[PDB]
Amino acid sequence: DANLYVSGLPKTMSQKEMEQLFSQYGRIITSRILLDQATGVSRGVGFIRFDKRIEAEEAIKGLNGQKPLGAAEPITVKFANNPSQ
Repeated sequence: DANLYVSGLPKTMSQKEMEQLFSQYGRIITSRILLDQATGVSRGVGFIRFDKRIEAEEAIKGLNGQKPLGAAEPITVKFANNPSQ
């Protein structure tokens, strides 16, 4: 599977806003930003499932930003270990 896990996103991170950012890297399959504050929890992260793992790898490099000790403010699009993989 070629899923993605970009955490440390701003509140302006929209689901489709994340789909156009990774869509330009390669036709994405299913994308969405995990961040809720009413019926779940405020995640702030955003996953991205590319069709091929090479599309999520080459992109994870052209998008990933950085993450200091307080990893949470900056961006970090790293493969999602996925708790069900």
